[PDB]
Amino acid sequence: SGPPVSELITKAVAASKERSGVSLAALKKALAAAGYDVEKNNSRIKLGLKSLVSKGTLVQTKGTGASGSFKLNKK
Amino acid sequence: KPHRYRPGTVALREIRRYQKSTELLIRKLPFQRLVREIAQDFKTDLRFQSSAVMALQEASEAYLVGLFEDTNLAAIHAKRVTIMPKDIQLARRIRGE
Amino acid sequence: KPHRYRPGTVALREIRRYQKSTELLIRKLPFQRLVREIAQDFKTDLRFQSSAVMALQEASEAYLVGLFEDTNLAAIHAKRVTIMPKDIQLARRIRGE
Amino acid sequence: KVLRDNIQGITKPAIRRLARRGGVKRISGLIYEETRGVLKVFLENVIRDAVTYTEHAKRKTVTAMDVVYALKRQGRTLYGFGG
Amino acid sequence: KVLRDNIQGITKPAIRRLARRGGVKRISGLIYEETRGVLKVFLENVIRDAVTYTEHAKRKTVTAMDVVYALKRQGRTLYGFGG
Amino acid sequence: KRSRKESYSVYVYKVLKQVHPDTGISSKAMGIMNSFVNDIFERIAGEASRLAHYNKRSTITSREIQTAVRLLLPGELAKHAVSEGTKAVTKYTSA
Amino acid sequence: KRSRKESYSVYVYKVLKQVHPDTGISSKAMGIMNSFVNDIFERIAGEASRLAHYNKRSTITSREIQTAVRLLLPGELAKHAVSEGTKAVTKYTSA
Amino acid sequence: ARAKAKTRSSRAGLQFPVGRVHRLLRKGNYSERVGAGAPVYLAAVLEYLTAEILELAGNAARDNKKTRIIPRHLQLAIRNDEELNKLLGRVTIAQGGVLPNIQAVLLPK
Amino acid sequence: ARAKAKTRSSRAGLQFPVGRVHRLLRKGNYSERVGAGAPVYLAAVLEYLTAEILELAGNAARDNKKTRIIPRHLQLAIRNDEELNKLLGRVTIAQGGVLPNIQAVLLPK
DNA sequence: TGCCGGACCCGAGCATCCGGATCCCCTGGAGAATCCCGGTGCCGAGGCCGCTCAATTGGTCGTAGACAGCTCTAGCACCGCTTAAACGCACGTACGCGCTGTCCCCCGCGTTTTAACCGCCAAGGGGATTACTCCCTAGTCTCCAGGCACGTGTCACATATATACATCCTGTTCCAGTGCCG
DNA sequence: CGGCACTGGAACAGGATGTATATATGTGACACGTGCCTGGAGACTAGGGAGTAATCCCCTTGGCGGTTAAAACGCGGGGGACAGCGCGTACGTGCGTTTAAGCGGTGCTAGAGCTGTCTACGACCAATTGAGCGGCCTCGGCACCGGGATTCTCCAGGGGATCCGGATGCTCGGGTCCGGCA
Repeated sequence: SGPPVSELITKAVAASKERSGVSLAALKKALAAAGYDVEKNNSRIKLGLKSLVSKGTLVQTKGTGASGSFKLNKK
Repeated sequence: KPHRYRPGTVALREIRRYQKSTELLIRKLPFQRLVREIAQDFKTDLRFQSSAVMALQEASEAYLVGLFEDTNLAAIHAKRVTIMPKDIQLARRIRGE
Repeated sequence: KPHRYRPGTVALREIRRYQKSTELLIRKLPFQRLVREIAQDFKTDLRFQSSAVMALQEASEAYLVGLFEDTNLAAIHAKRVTIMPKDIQLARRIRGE
Repeated sequence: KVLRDNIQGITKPAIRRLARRGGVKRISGLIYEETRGVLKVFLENVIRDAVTYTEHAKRKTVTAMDVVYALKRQGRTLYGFGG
Repeated sequence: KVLRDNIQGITKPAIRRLARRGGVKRISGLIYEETRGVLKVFLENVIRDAVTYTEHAKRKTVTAMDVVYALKRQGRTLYGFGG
Repeated sequence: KRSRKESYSVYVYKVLKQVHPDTGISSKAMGIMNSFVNDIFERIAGEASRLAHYNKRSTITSREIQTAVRLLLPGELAKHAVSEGTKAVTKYTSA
Repeated sequence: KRSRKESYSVYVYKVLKQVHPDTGISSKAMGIMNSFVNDIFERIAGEASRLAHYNKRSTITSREIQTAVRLLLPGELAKHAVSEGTKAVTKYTSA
Repeated sequence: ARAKAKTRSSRAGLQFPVGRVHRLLRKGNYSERVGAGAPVYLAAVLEYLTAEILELAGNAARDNKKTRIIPRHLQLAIRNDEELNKLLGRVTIAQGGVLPNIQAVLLPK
Repeated sequence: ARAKAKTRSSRAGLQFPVGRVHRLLRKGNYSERVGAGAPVYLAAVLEYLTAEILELAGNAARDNKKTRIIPRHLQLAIRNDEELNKLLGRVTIAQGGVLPNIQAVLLPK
């Protein structure tokens, strides 16, 4: 079963904490290495990361939308 | 809801239809208008065999068709489907024209 | 540190150098050996005027650099600086080979 | 007596018909006039030598045999009009 | 006498020199072998016809004038070799 | 009446009934064929003319024509044409 | 005994000295020039032979070459060549 | 007292007029002398190419159930045959159309 | 007894041997007769083209500061005349090289 | 016989499991375009006849080219050196490559227009044809002079080498934005 | 919120290296003088290819009306083109290294190339005829028309799936069960 996608993307972004934000490609590779159906839930995880950006829990670093980089919030 | 096809599919059917068909696609009377327009620029009051104009047409749109497959190959080869004039310019250069 | 020119500087310098120079670039002896090898495929017992061989070398090199410039402008159209043989095949096929 | 604009008699439906027979799917809006100019260039290239033919053949009527010559010295060899 | 592998008688740096003369800046590794095949096709054609010339000339040595014929029958015309 | 205009339509139509006894012909296709055969005739005769220039020979033989056939024709077309013309030359030699 | 071979390199040299008395030339450059002369010669000669063959002409005059060059030459070169050959043929005709 | 005149076409057993084509060669301004067997040979190979193209065109017309040849099947015969197409790459056909050639990249999902 | 041998080139004021031109026409078998002004016109337009191309070669050589013209001077002369490039596009030149032509896309920034 | 604490059973917490909201996916409804089957009327194609003109036979004869022979020449083959380039690999970076966000441009479907096409008709412009006659040029004769071959020498030019500048990349300093504390 | 430490980002200096130049030195291949002859030229003749006169007819161009399917514009919206980000690899470049082409010398010959011979085969002309070409006809295959079969293609919608939030129930701790205790 597993948790909802918010859990997985939060450890995807919190796995490394690079100086710049984690890119969409790097977080996709992280979720692939940890194990998740990125093949089919790609629209699902894109709307999920869009949701977490809109909730303000996550902040997009460089790009807008799914492109660019993403990092954790201030506090 | 009224019937409406998605874009390109009717264009694909047109491609198929026209690749089977062999007839001229321009209205011919403007083509003789162009022929006499360009011809009077070299010598005025020249008369024309209609067969001469038909040969001019067949050669003309034949050259244009071959240019169009080359243009389509250029449009695809730059990772696209839509043609732009840079396809035409590249085709003209590589054809030695 | 020891110096290292950034990529493209040296390449453009050799482009200037060999657009300045006129001479043949491939070594003449292996080309001659290839000429003998290819001609042996048709008929044995053949001798070769050297003038024929340099004519073949010059004509072949000119043919190659012409299609090189063609594929160059094709890759320029394709938004790239790195040539791949798909460009060469497209240039041959549109050119008619 | 003179002719001023028949190049805009080249309808963009005819251009896109040749594009479909030429296999072109999606067409920009700026294509039409440039192809008109290119084909027009081709037309003077043929008909200049055709005019020279009819002049050297001492006629005032253009025939298809001169058209055959005019296509063929550029190697655009068309069959069914020679004879 | 008997020759086998003059396919690699064209070296890669010779191709890079030609490509710098050909204005090419960045060259893939896949380029050289495909160009080798293309040049083989071209030389097989022209040298086959040169052999046809020389047997028609009944000679056991080829001449450069045969090469002139071989370049002219597709209009790849070269000057300065007995023409 | 008018002047006689020579055509290959009779001869090509004979060859047609040799290979396809069933099918008919259009006049447009036949004009295509005549333009074709006259074109390739002047082609092969032209390269034979250059061969006569290069060989400095006054009289045109079949040998020069077979050579020009290897010049024009693509491959197995050339070999089969050489074979068929060879047999035709032999039975013409024996009349 | 060597067989005398006709080449235009002396004529090319005198043409060069006409246009540039101060200028020399290499032997391979003269070979290129002779190749050019022969090339344009065979082009114009074959074209004129064909134009004679079209209008059933058996005698070649300068009118036919004038037509054939204004075919083969585009731009101002055709007009200037026609003019210059016209003066040459005209004052030859007076001669 | 003259013998019965055969034709050189009959002497080769062929269809094409040897006298016509040999006359074309003589008045073509190609040579003053032409050997006897060369026009015979040329008529033979013209017969070969004619029968080849005509046979393939008749087969193509039979494919689309018509018994009278049209320029469309002439184009289909000439362009689907790589030796014939390469032989006549620079050759235009009137009302022959083109080969139907659809790029798979143009095809939708 | 007989008139002085006077050359037809001098009569036409020309340099190229019009007698040699006319002889090569006759051995070229282009027609069974040739009018008198035809090889004159041929010769004359050949000096015209030759003068033009040698003018271009002289321009290149003075630009290339060499007294004797070379095939590189020939290439550089001919290939900036685009009118000749319509005339002689299908012509290759021995040791002529190519026009130095680097595109702005190859240039940085 | 009432009284007070121990334990437990009742309320709270919070996790937990689906309730419904919502996004994607597969297959059927709908629509329509297109192939297949005759029907009809038609118009060019094939067959025939008559008529011509060039293929053919026959002869001659001359010369084009195939062969025989002699010569002599660059190609071919070997070899000894011999440095220029070929190869090769290793770090580095930047360019293809690929995903995504956005936007508006052009395929599609409509209304409106309009001139192309039929087709019908005349006029007449010039092409095409035969004939006539002669200007010129191929063929022949005899004769000469510049072109090619060949020799010979000699300066335009490559190479060498030492100077002088262009430029390319990279360290270094000045300066403004951000981040985190005052 | 401000202010200064931290960090990025741009301009510039400077060196090293290629790029370009100046001149010294063979140099051999350009360049130019001559022997000869064989093709260029002068003249004669033939005689015919071709320039022009005449014709006529026929094929080209224009005009008139009508119509209709093509074409032209509005909307419009989605999908492809483009923008942008980020990355990973595959040459770029920059060394060592192997070899191998190249240059120069020697020795050979097959075979190209020039010339005598002759001889057979093609060009040229009298006779002629029969096969090939032009016109017409008739017809039958074929193009347009009409109707249905077929098949592709696009959206509607119910089902799978998933996730924030109430339900819920078992768990986790305190008034009420429960029994000794005074």
